[PDB]
Amino acid sequence: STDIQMTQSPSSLSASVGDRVTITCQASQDISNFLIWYQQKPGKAPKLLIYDASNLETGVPSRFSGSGSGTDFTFTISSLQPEDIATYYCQQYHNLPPFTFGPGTKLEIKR
Amino acid sequence: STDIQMTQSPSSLSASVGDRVTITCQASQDISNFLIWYQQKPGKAPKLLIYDASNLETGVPSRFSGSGSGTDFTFTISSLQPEDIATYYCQQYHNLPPFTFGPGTKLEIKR
Ligand SMILES: [Zn+2]
Ligand SMILES: [Zn+2]
Ligand SMILES: [Zn+2]
Ligand SMILES: [Zn+2]
Ligand SMILES: [Zn+2]
Ligand SMILES: [Zn+2]
Repeated sequence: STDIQMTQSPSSLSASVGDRVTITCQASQDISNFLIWYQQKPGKAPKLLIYDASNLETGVPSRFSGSGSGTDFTFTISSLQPEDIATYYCQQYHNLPPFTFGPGTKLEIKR
Repeated sequence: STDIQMTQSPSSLSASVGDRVTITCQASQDISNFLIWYQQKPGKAPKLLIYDASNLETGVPSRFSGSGSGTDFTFTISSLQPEDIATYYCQQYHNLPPFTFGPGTKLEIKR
């Protein structure tokens, strides 16, 4: 398919350390499991956490996970840590460029 | 290949309006022409400018161009404009995830 739109919700949220947080990402058309999740902090490139929708990238903490296939996807942090403050993006790569990005979800955590 | 490292230079730069600006990207292994260039504005998702190394995305200003194939790539702004302030990333997609990002080039204008 072409002209695929990616959406994310919430656009921003605040939580507390130890909380379980789940954010969502939707593709306007089916993209199977070709969905990546990034974590981006200030002054750094997006960091790969999840690929193929649910595959945890090597080295990434196990408190991160993803699920979904088709159009609806989720990303979960099982127990928040202060360093998890970041913007989280989803990206589809079902076929060819563009590998459309979601608008991102900005997570804050109380200190 | 696997475990491909992407590098970028400069990591940041300041230039003047009208300047011709060239930034570079390297792949630790042969990625052919599977190389994308993004422009990321503060708080926003990365915007596609160039794909397949040298193909200018529809709507993207002509002052942007990309070249290179294999392991070295260049992104050029023929005439720097005030609206070009952003961080620029390259991304490889030669085969499977990770679609490795370069660490980015932060561009600012000296006015
Ligand atoms: Zn398609
Ligand atoms: Zn791997
Ligand atoms: Zn390979
Ligand atoms: Zn090859
Ligand atoms: Zn080659
Ligand atoms: Zn080289």
